[PDB]
Amino acid sequence: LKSALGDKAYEWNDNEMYLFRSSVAYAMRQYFLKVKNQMILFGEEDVRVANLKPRISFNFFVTAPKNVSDIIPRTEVEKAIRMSRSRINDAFRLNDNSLEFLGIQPTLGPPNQPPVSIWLIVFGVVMGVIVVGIVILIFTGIRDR
Amino acid sequence: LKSALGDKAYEWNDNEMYLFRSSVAYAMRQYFLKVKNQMILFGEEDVRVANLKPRISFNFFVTAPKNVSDIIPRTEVEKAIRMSRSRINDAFRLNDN
Amino acid sequence: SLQFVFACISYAVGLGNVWRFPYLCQMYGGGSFLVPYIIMLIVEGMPLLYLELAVGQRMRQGSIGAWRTISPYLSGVGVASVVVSFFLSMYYNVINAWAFWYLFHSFQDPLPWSVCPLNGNHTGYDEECEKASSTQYFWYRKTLNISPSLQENGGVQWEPALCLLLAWLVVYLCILRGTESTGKVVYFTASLPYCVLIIYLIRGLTLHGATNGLMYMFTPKIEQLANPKAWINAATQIFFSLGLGFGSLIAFASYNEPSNNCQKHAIIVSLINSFTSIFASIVTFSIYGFKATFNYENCLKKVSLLLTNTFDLEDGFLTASNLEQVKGYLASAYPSKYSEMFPQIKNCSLESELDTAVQGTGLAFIVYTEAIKNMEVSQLWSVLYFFMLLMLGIGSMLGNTAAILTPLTDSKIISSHLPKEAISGLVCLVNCAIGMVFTMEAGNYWFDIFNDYAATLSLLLIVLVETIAVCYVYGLRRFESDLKAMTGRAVSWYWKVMWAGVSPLLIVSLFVFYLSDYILTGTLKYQAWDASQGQLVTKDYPAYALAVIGLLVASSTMCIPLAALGTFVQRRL
Amino acid sequence: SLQFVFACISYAVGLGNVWRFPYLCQMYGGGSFLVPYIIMLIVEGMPLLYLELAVGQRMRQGSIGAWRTISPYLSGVGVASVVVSFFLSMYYNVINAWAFWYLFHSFQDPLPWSVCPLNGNHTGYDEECEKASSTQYFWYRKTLNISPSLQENGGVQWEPALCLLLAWLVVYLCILRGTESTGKVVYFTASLPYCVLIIYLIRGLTLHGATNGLMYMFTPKIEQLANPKAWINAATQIFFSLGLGFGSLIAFASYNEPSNNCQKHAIIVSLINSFTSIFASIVTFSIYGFKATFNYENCLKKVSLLLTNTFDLEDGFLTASNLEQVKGYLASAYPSKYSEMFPQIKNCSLESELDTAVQGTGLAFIVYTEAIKNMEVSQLWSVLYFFMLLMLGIGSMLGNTAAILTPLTDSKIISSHLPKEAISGLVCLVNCAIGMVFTMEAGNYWFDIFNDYAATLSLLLIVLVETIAVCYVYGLRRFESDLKAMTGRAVSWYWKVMWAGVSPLLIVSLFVFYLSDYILTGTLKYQAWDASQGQLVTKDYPAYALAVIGLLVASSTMCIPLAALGTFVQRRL
Ligand SMILES: CCCCCCCCCCCCCCCCCC(=O)OC[C@H](COP(=O)(O)O)OC(=O)CCCCCCCCCCCCCCCCC
Ligand SMILES: CCCCCCCCCCCCCCCCCC(=O)OC[C@H](COP(=O)(O)O)OC(=O)CCCCCCCCCCCCCCCCC
Ligand SMILES: CCCCCCCCCCCCCCCCCC(=O)OC[C@H](COP(=O)(O)O)OC(=O)CCCCCCCCCCCCCCCCC
Ligand SMILES: CCCCCCCCCCCCCCCCCC(=O)OC[C@H](COP(=O)(O)O)OC(=O)CCCCCCCCCCCCCCCCC
Ligand SMILES: CCCCCCCCCCCCCCCCCC(=O)OC[C@H](COP(=O)(O)O)OC(=O)CCCCCCCCCCCCCCCCC
Ligand SMILES: CCCCCCCCCCCCCCCCCC(=O)OC[C@H](COP(=O)(O)O)OC(=O)CCCCCCCCCCCCCCCCC
Ligand SMILES: *[C@@H]1O[C@H](CO)[C@@H](O[C@@H]2O[C@H](CO)[C@@H](O)[C@H](O)[C@H]2NC(C)=O)[C@H](O)[C@H]1NC(C)=O
Ligand SMILES: *[C@@H]1O[C@H](CO)[C@@H](O[C@@H]2O[C@H](CO)[C@@H](O)[C@H](O)[C@H]2NC(C)=O)[C@H](O)[C@H]1NC(C)=O
Ligand SMILES: *[C@@H]1O[C@H](CO)[C@@H](O[C@@H]2O[C@H](CO)[C@@H](O)[C@H](O)[C@H]2NC(C)=O)[C@H](O)[C@H]1NC(C)=O
Ligand SMILES: *[C@@H]1O[C@H](CO)[C@@H](O[C@@H]2O[C@H](CO)[C@@H](O)[C@H](O)[C@H]2NC(C)=O)[C@H](O)[C@H]1NC(C)=O
Ligand SMILES: *[C@@H]1O[C@H](CO)[C@@H](O)[C@H](O)[C@H]1NC(C)=O
Ligand SMILES: *[C@@H]1O[C@H](CO)[C@@H](O)[C@H](O)[C@H]1NC(C)=O
Ligand SMILES: *[C@@H]1O[C@H](CO)[C@@H](O)[C@H](O)[C@H]1NC(C)=O
Ligand SMILES: *[C@@H]1O[C@H](CO)[C@@H](O)[C@H](O)[C@H]1NC(C)=O
Repeated sequence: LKSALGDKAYEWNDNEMYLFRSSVAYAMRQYFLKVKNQMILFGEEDVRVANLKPRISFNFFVTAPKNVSDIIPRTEVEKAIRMSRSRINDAFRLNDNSLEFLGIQPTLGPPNQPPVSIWLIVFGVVMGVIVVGIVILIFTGIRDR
Repeated sequence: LKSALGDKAYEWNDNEMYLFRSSVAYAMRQYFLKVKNQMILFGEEDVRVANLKPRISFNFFVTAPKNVSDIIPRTEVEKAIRMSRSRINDAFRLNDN
Repeated sequence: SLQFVFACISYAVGLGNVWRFPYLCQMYGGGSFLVPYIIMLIVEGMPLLYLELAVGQRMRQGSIGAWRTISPYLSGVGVASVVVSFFLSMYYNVINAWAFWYLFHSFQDPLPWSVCPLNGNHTGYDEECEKASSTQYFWYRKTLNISPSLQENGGVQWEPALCLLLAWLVVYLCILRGTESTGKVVYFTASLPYCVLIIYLIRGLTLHGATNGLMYMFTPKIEQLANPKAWINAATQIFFSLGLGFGSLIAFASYNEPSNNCQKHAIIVSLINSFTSIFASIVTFSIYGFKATFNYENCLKKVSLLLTNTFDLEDGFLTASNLEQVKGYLASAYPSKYSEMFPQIKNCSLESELDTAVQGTGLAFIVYTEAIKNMEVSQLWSVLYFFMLLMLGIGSMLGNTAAILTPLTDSKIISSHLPKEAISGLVCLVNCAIGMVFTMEAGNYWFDIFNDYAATLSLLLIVLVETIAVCYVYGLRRFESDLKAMTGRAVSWYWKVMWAGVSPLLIVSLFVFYLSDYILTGTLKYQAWDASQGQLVTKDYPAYALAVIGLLVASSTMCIPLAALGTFVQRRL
Repeated sequence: SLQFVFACISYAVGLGNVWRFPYLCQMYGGGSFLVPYIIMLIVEGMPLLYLELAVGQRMRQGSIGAWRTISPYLSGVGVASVVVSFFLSMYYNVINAWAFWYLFHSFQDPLPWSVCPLNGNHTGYDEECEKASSTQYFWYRKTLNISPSLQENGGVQWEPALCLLLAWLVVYLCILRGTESTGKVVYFTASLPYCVLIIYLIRGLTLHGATNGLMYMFTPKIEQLANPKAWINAATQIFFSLGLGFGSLIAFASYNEPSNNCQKHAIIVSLINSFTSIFASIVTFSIYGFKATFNYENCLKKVSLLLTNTFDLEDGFLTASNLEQVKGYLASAYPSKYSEMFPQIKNCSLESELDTAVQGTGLAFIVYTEAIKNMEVSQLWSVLYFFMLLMLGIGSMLGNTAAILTPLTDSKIISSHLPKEAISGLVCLVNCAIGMVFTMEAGNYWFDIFNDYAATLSLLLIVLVETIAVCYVYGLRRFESDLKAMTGRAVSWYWKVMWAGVSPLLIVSLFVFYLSDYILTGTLKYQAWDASQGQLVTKDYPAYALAVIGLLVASSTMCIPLAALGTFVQRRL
């Protein structure tokens, strides 16, 4: 929190953990609706949290709604989190560097718009005016001799 | 949604209503912790919703955790919402208009 | 009529003053190199220029013609002075080439050196661009693509080749359109550099941690003042920046200056040279101290993050000061985890980093491009600064080319077949075709090989020959009387002693101590880029290295005894 | 030697061309006012200026002196022409005052007219600032604080009073430092307006919905072309913009122009006046069409929101087109709710809104300030445009002041005691002290009272007297012969007919039809601000209104028959 919000951060009590569990449950609902085409009613009490630390850090895992022995595999939770990460960030005002899901990395940042490597056309027009000046000058020189 | 997000808006299914009820429950928890100095465990099933429309619009009200006949007065819900409005906005990418 | 002084500054300002001086200053601690500069300037900078301007007004003849009329022993100093500037021009033009390149690469958003590339995984930046900064990578890879060793000659690269071609072409155009470029325009070309330097000083002085740069540049640290290498290097930087030895100055006051005073003029020009050097070397070092302190804070924050991540600690707990305290408190905490990570703890300090952060012959480029990305608008300041630098370069370039176009055209045997345009084209042609070598992959190695030695040794020999000749072959009292007759003034004993007394002794003592400390250590190690790590390691020279410097220094200053021998044989028939 | 034409433009461009013309054009539909302007200009704009410049070169004497030497019946036209410009200057200076004010109020961020104030509850904006736009409120309240009626005289306001004081002071300074401000500087002062107008045209032409403005300004709508009020107003705008009648032009070509051609010069100046008017009236109306269409879209979106809120509808369902369809489909839906809200449905259309959106005498101010808030940088364009306007104003101002400083100082009786600086101070003093009235709360009412009538009626009488006199009291053939003798050219019958044939008839026919349609309706209603609603209602004049216009027109043009009577009594003794 200190990194992102600077001298404006909220303190992290247990209501923030409640909101975090709710966000993850929503993220799971959406994934199971838009991909598996099912409709499962995850709640904030199907997100189990462990090892809460002060440096802000913990483990969690998601189980089926009422079948406590049933655990959603890690891969599908990662998939479901990639899909809605930009929303969980916004819920807490974090920016994907102050909220790390260890093992999940964002990789959509590709910049590219050189049409022709436009430096070359400027070099070319300058070389052209150079050679035209050169030819005009050798013209005027050899002629008037 | 169309006003705010333009040609980028998400559709509003029932998971959005789940997230909204969760946000309001969090907003109530915070108010009762930082002012009344109590600690009450509101849930997403203590926010009752009614009259859901397509133009996006509904009524809601909050009850005590398990005493269904107990309704938090309107004034205190307004107070609790003033306190955390800037967060509920951010949860949905809306801007107070 | 202020035009005379601005013309004088035009004569004065070159590129060994704005580009070579900062690099050479940084190379030897700065503060422990600045004071020697002032010393050698006060003690042999002024009087040698006085003597040269005086004899130039006296003889009113060409470089070779003057020393021909002075004495028979003095036939080869002119041709040596010519071949020196001839060799200079080649490796001098690639700087204008690079300025052109950086200018062409600035018509964009964002600037190419401002952002690092991506890896194949598209997850993080290219680590090659992270070891080095966002600029150093662009310098050693994009525009240079240098090889980590000298043994890797490699094939010719073509983008800098093409840019150097355009540079030579515009040189040819500027020379072909008359032997003048000043007159009612001197104000503009003389005020542009100072103006942009003031703007960049204002910029680089409102940058955090800038005070460290000046503090480091000014403090004298007395450990390398006892190294004569800094001494000879400063002496040479002064000699090369003042255009002496090249013969352009002995030829400039030949068809000019009927009976005006040379003392005042030379004093103004030397003072202005020194002021330009010392001023232009303050903006760069303010910005360089900024870069150093930024790199230091980044190292500190990275290690603090590693610490707060590995064990566990509230974020924002290890900021800048309590670290050491924490570093202690975590030793007794659980050393079974602390010792097992200790070899990863980075150990970085401010002065050790500030010592070597951007050092190298491309210093000015890497620091200025780093300062331009920090501006408000980028393309504007970029093209402005690079246009300034390119204009100064081309001015110094045409100035150098005059001193070689003139003394080859006056001889009536060579200029019987072809006019001047033809031979000018031929010389530009051979100059480009030989300077192509620096375009090679390991060309910067050849560049740093050429620069220091070809600018130092030959010039230092020619100047001492000139002084000892003019003093103890013509007679001091004779020239004193000649000046008293031509101008109606008596020289002070100030110059009477300094023309043969001190400088002839000091320069050769320094040369002997330089050549003596060369054998106290052995051979030399130059530099290397180590792309895998991103710093400047100190690889050793190859075999043919010594041989090529030997032929360079020989071919550059083994021509005076050859004229002494030719005089011997031409007196026997 | 292009200086002559730029001097001519300097003579030409005033503020009735850049400020009064757009307002008067908008006042009468624009397209249905533009064509009458061209008509009256072609038919009586050129030849009257030709005749005036010709007789000015002929007599080469003062305004009063010329008409004194011409005929005895013609003694009072000069003094009438003087008092006309005298009355003009007072209400003319407040425009420069307002320009100064807006300039001073532009050194900020953001600009004060760009944001509306808050209410006491701090919940929503002040509704007074919402009925009117963010600019109209600032115009009618901040810098004017006008009263909704004329009967509310009220107390003197002091900020515009102070600004008008500074305006008069700078007038005094410009007049006191010589009777000239041009010469090697005419280029700058003549090119500034055009340049800024081109910039603002480029701006206001890349604004959405701008085409509607030009489309409305150009289309002739033949319903008010049958109203002679637009006719007389256009005729007067031409007369007042061309400086005729004031005597400044009959005095300008008096101590100048020995035997050069007046036809070509006057043709250039009149064409340039018309071109300046028609061009400067295109940028404003492009921007005004932009403002109109924006207001229309806002009305539409507001009613669509009310609709989608009251019943219920998916957002974004009522955008711009299907509304009517929806408007139908919601009629059969549940009229027990639809009829009970129908009286709230706003009914707004584009052309009805575009008719009256910014109309009023402050049109230029309200539209330009609305265009400046839409720029990229604000203070820059603001101060630039207002400096342009203020400079044009002060130029026209000194031009007007010349035509009154000259004819009062030549008489040897009045200029015996005091020099020119004294009487200049006295006239500036009385002018400020009388123009303070417009600073009052309901001062703009006095302003619009003065402007049209004092610029129209007296001038229209003096010009007709001048023409009928010069033609049928001196003899057309006599002056034709005089010109043939002085310049060696024969006038064309083109001017021979137009100097007495057509214009004397047309002007009086238009005047008679104007004074006849005045009795077909009765008394007139001027304007009113209705702050409670924010539009322009049409309150009626008070009692003393007619009386004060009566004394204005009397005192302005009842002096020619008085000189005719003085001639009668001075022939009896
Ligand atoms: C990039 C390299 C730059 C090269 C530029 C160097 C250009 C000049 C190179 C020569 C300078 C060294 C001087 C050596 C003395 C010349 C040798 C000699 O005289 O031969 C003896 C020669 C006899 O020598 P022998 O072969 O031993 O018998 O004497 C003659 O009879 C030659 C007849 C003279 C013909 C007149 C030609 C006029 C052109 C001379 C001007 C050239 C000097 C340029 C100086 C400019 C100042 C005005
Ligand atoms: C960026 C680096 C590159 C920059 C650009 C560099 C390129 C410039 C190089 C220019 C080289 C050619 C210069 C052209 C000069 C003008 C051409 C012209 O006017 O030609 C007229 C003309 C050209 O031919 P045309 O098409 O018939 O006009 O030539 C003649 O007709 C004159 C007759 C020539 C007589 C030949 C005999 C001369 C030698 C006598 C025996 C001695 C042999 C030794 C030769 C000495 C050589 C060292
Ligand atoms: C800070 C930037 C430069 C500051 C200087 C501003 C410009 C100075 C203008 C030069 C004054 C000369 C005006 C014209 C008169 C010509 C002078 C003249 O006649 O000389 C013969 C003059 C004649 O004396 P004589 O021996 O009696 O014949 O020679 C002298 O005696 C003067 C010796 C002074 C030596 C130069 C000054 C400094 C030497 C002491 C050590 C300097 C430490 C270096 C550290 C500097 C830190 C920045
Ligand atoms: C923006 C609007 C306001 C702009 C600024 C406007 C302010 C400018 C107004 C200036 C008014 C005063 C101008 C000063 C002119 C120079 C002053 C000066 O040189 O004084 C020397 C001087 C001033 O007094 P001092 O302190 O002794 O120098 O006056 C004299 O000593 C000369 C003796 C005067 C003789 C008086 C008799 C004249 C009249 C004879 C009988 C006829 C009476 C009729 C009077 C005619 C009046 C209409
Ligand atoms: C803001 C208002 C602006 C006011 C500016 C108006 C300035 C001029 C107002 C007078 C113009 C109307 C002309 C009326 C004819 C004058 C009456 C008359 O002559 O009295 C008869 C008068 C006899 O009239 P009685 O009283 O009926 O016997 O004849 C005389 O004997 C008077 C002796 C003449 C003294 C010479 C004074 C020289 C100054 C005259 C110049 C003034 C005219 C300015 C024109 C400039 C052109 C060079
Ligand atoms: C678009 C901006 C303005 C365009 C014009 C560009 C500049 C034009 C330069 C003027 C040409 C004159 C050069 C010098 C010769 C002097 C002229 C001359 O001798 O005149 C006596 C000339 C002598 O003829 P006479 O009767 O044989 O003696 O009088 C004429 O006959 C010419 C009559 C032409 C009338 C003016 C042109 C327009 C009239 C027709 C209706 C116009 C519709 C208005 C709509 C306009 C829309 C924009
Ligand atoms: C709860 O989930 C577990 C696994 O997530 C289910 O266990 C499966 O049960 C079926 C038959 O009941 C077996 O064929 C599978 O082999 C079991 N899986 C595993 C991994 O053991 C269990 O049935 C679920 N319980 C309920 C009530 O749904
Ligand atoms: C549930 O809430 C209601 C009111 O919110 C409680 O009703 C109160 O009960 C006490 C005694 O039980 C009475 O004295 C009050 O008058 C009641 N209030 C009202 C408004 O009727 C009820 O007790 C709560 N039930 C539980 C189990 O907590
Ligand atoms: C940074 O400083 C620490 C502390 O001085 C260095 O750790 C010492 O490293 C030397 C090896 O050069 C060992 O002989 C010492 O025993 C180490 N100190 C302790 C307390 O064990 C560390 O090596 C330095 N950083 C680097 C990169 O060498
Ligand atoms: C906008 O248009 C509507 C439709 O024409 C107007 O409603 C009519 O108003 C007149 C009164 O001027 C009634 O006589 C008609 O009966 C109304 N139409 C219907 C269908 O009932 C409406 O008045 C207009 N807007 C305003 C502000 O008057
Ligand atoms: C990610 O990129 C790195 C590039 O260093 C590559 O070595 C690695 O195999 C990549 N990982 C995957 C899963 O492709
Ligand atoms: C640094 O550590 C000390 C030791 O407890 C502590 O008092 C101080 O507040 C810490 N500073 C920061 C910025 O965490
Ligand atoms: C809110 O402000 C309005 C201003 O129009 C005022 O009339 C109203 O009384 C205010 N409401 C409260 C609760 O103060
Ligand atoms: C407008 O209404 C029509 C009628 O159903 C509908 O077809 C159209 O999509 C609507 N347009 C918008 C933008 O809502």
